[PDB]
Amino acid sequence: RRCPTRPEGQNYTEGIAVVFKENIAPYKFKATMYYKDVTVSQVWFGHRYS
Amino acid sequence: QFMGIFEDRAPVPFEEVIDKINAKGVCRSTAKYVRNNMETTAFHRDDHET
Repeated sequence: RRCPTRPEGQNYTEGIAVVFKENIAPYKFKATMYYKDVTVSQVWFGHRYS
Repeated sequence: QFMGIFEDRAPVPFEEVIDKINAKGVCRSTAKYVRNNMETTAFHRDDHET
């Protein structure tokens, strides 16, 4: 009987790759906060205590 | 009408945690503590210490 031989075989293209995934990290940068704590305190001065 | 409600959290001193709360199970009715670089005292119901 005429039986088949080995299959053709996969043809592979050698190369280089870079794999990117979805970006989930927030964009980060340096900021500066300028503000003023304004604290106004009302004190009642008793006989022996405040 | 309420014109203002000053709510604060004062610490219980060491000499009150051990001598009053841990020993007798009671707590003083006066809160004497340091806030905003000042000795401040509060009396419950504006009454005597109990």
